[PDB]
Formats: sequence, structure tokens, C-alpha cells
Amino acid sequence: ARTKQTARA
Amino acid sequence: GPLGSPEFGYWITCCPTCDVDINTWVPFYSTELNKPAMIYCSHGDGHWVHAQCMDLEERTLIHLSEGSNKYYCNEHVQIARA
Ligand SMILES: [Zn+2]
Ligand SMILES: [Zn+2]
Repeated sequence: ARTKQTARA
Repeated sequence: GPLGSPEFGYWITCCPTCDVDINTWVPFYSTELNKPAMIYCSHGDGHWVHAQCMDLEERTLIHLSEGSNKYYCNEHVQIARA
């Protein structure tokens, strides 16, 4: 699914 | 979007029980810094909801971001499964 702010820290 | 500008898509009241507020928000998921993580709901023409407001734990959120499947928010998933 499309998501925002889910890039690995 | 970058720096200071149109962030309103992020600061909406995503659902009746939306707990995210521009005046009090702090990071929760490991992937957040200054904006709340969101998920796209495929109900109708679609809309975005705050991951936190859907009561999703991080591992679930990450699985959603990596998958190619459609997501239906707590308000619409029942209609989608009927
Ligand atoms: Zn919300
Ligand atoms: Zn929805």
C-alpha cells in the first residue's frame, strides 16, 4: 500500500 | 514536500478518532521525524489516514509500506470485505 514517512531510520 | 510549506495533507483530522494534532504531535514510529506516517486507503476515490490513528504497530505499518496490496482503513475495511 502507499504510505508516507515510512523510510527506514 | 520540503521545508516550510503545504503540509496540510498531513495535518488533517483523518478519522473521527484522529489523535494527531499539529499543535502537539511528536514522533512515534522509527520512520518519523517531523511528520506523521500515513497510509493510503483505497475506499472510493481514496484518502489518507494517520498510521497511528489506525492503531497499527510499527511492524504492521512497515509490512504495509513494503507490500503491493490495497489498504482499507478501520472505517472502510468492513465494507471492502463484505
Ligand atoms: Zn489521524
Ligand atoms: Zn478509508
